[PDB]
Amino acid sequence: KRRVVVTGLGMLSPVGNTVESTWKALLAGQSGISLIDHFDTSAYATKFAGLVKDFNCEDIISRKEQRKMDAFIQYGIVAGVQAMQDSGLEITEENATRIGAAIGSGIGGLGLIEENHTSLMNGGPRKISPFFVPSTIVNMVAGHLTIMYGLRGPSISIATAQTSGVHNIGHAARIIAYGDADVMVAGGAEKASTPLGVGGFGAARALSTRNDNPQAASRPWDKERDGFVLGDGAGMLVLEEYEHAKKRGAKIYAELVGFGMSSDAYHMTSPPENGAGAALAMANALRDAGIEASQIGYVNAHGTSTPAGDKAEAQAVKTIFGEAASRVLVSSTKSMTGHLLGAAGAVESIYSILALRDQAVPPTINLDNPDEGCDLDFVPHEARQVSGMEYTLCNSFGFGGTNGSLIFKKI
Amino acid sequence: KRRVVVTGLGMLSPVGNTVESTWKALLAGQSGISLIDHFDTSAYATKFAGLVKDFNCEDIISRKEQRKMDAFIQYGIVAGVQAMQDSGLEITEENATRIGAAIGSGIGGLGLIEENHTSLMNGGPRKISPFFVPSTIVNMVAGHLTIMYGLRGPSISIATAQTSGVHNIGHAARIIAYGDADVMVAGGAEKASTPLGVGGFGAARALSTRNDNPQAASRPWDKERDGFVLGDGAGMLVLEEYEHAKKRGAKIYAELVGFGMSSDAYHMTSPPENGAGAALAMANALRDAGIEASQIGYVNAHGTSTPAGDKAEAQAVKTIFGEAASRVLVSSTKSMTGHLLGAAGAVESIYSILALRDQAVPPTINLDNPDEGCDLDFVPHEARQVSGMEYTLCNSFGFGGTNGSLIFKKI
Ligand SMILES: C[C@]12C[C@@]34CCC(=O)[C@@](C)(CCC(=O)Nc5c(O)ccc(C(=O)O)c5O)[C@@H]3[C@H](C[C@@H]1C4)O2
Ligand SMILES: C[C@]12C[C@@]34CCC(=O)[C@@](C)(CCC(=O)Nc5c(O)ccc(C(=O)O)c5O)[C@@H]3[C@H](C[C@@H]1C4)O2
Repeated sequence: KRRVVVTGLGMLSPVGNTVESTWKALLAGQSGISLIDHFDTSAYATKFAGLVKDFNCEDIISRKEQRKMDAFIQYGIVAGVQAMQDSGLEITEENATRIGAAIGSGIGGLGLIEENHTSLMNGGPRKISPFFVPSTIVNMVAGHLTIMYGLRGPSISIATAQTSGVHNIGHAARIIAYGDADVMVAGGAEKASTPLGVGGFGAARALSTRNDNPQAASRPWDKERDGFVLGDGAGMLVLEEYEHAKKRGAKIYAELVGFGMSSDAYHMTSPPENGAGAALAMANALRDAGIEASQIGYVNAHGTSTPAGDKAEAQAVKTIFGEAASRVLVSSTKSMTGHLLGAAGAVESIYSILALRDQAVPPTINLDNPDEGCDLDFVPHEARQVSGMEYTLCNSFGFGGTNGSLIFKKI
Repeated sequence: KRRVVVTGLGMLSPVGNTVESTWKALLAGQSGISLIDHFDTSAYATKFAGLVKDFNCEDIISRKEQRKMDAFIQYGIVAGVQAMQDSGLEITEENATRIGAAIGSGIGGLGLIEENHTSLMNGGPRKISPFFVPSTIVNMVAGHLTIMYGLRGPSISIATAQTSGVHNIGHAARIIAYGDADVMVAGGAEKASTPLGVGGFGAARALSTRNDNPQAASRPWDKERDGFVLGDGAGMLVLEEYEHAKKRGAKIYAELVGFGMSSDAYHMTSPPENGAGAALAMANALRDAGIEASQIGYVNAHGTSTPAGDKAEAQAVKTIFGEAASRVLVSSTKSMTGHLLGAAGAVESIYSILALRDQAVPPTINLDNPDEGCDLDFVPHEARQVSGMEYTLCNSFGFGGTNGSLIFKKI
């Protein structure tokens, strides 16, 4: 029986370029949402997003190497390096074979897709870059990282849209527990704040359109919600088999105890009002962790700020928690962070970890008027102190009715 | 201890729109490569590909629904339906929760990406389709299928480039054996024969350029190789837990016994001359299946027809088989099929299955002059009869040094 633990964290987000800076901001209820400036937004109904401020990889990636990779890859590599370094793990010829990675993304390299496509339109296939494929495809973050570190263990990339972060972490853990690896860098990366990303989700009427106050747009469970907010970033965890960790005197953030998946079997871009899909994923994580819903101190909701999605998760929470529905704290950091799609579940797994270490839960900001008929503690406006919280649960849901949940335990 | 078996197959390929028609063609050494006609290839260095002839889904997908999906999705759904039907499985409210899917793709919806991007360039974000996201992203095949069949079990989508087919099947099996599901539709779909796909891999100098004889271009291990051949299609298997299968009187094609993954940690678009990555994946599949390299009757190689890739796999084969290197048959169906990237490992898992049922191995066509210094039986030109073959092994490798292998056992 092999237990899995988190021994390293890395992160790039709209509120901080490091793990600690990001957590500090979240507990302080800060928003990382700002107006888009890197492309003309005149014709765009949505003109803001949660961007990564002052990104720098000069010391991690050569501009020679930078040319062969989309922003999403650069972000993921940086965050993955941060995590590898934070873990203290030393790759040796003994090790190599037993260390891998499970890193995905929702949409991948849109920015370079647009660039290459624009080039082809203007001057033919002759203008497409030799790096088109390798610089845009989803598995490129695991690709570069394995190379940078000489990792020869299993490497996979789960592209399950907005549910990727959770899936990659879940399966990385599965890969470890199963015996295929001893250590795994896992998580996701995304950079979809481009004409296509913004134009695309905007075309589906999925984005908040509150340009007059970009910072108040992400408002999960609030009566005035008008769609999700797009956020860029990457989040990475180094997962390791318990004994392998101890034996090397690794610092252990927390333990990965449960992982559950489910399918909505309902609609391509929406969940059922009843949240039956979300309920199953959560129900599966508990059964996997062998605990009861009553033991969860906090839930880092998927809470995207869409009219239909927020209601469904709330429904699902009432269903799984029932009695304790009022005693469990639920909050959506997307209220500050925005929605980082393929990286959401990753960064949000980190917040679920830190909430355990620091016995502090971050707030769902902008919750001025919650929906009516809801008995839930959405941790509105301000961070909240907690006492004997041993477990946290993290949800991620995605287009295609794909759901996943991770349960983390203190120590 | 939960064993996994194949109880259903579905497939669309360049040589047939069904499982059986495709196998018949392969054993008859037929090529499905032809000249591209759906887009002007004048400026293109590569002007041919392995296309799906006369695709029809009218009876499976409404043109109303067809509008919201890229060719890659349509292909995958059709092949997935074929597999579901072939299995005889009846989804009930008891079942639903325990049936899922693991289906990926290498690049996804290029054709609709180009369409939406072209539209945006010509008339702004106003022209982007509300279905941009849902119609192009990789997890959309699992999405539609789970919905079409009321599947509520776990659903994931592994995007590991040219290695996806194998990964999805591997993990679907893992998901089943672990206890998270009883049945899984698994495999991959791809349709990258577009200006971007052809222009893209062509820009990296990865494609055969033999337009004077499209049918002779895919030539694995042949001295005159000049790069891989692009092929479209989808391949799907219904994996099921042994007892669950029997209990319902399921027809059982074969059993999934081993699955191994590895990372090259070498180059973004190329393997090491020594094929150490491929060796590890194969070495891991055997250890997983608990058998010895000598027990493998046939290897369905990754064999893409690139100068460097073919040499590396051969090296890896010599390494793992050693003594038996000469007694094992290795063949690359891509010599006829082309390279279907994310779907390669899927369709090729089917051929590895059928080679067991039918004790017949398909040929590596176009092998007029093999490389020098190679003791291997590449099953050149003609299919080959086999006697007591109990196991077959299937390899898939991809950009980012991501490798995987599946081992199948007779009965
Ligand atoms: C056809 C419609 C119904 C519509 C009703 C009003 C809504 O509320 C939204 C805006 C989104 C529903 C939803 O929450 N989808 C959803 C989801 O299933 C899973 C994940 C996420 C995520 O962002 O991770 C997500 O966004 C839907 C979307 C756009 C169109 C308007 O589909
Ligand atoms: C920088 C270069 C070196 C170069 C040397 C000559 C070659 O032989 C090729 C054409 C491809 C090497 C290769 O086999 N890559 C490779 C791989 O690692 C994994 C999977 C596949 C697949 O198709 O599933 C694949 O194609 C390479 C490519 C293009 C450029 C020319 O990279």
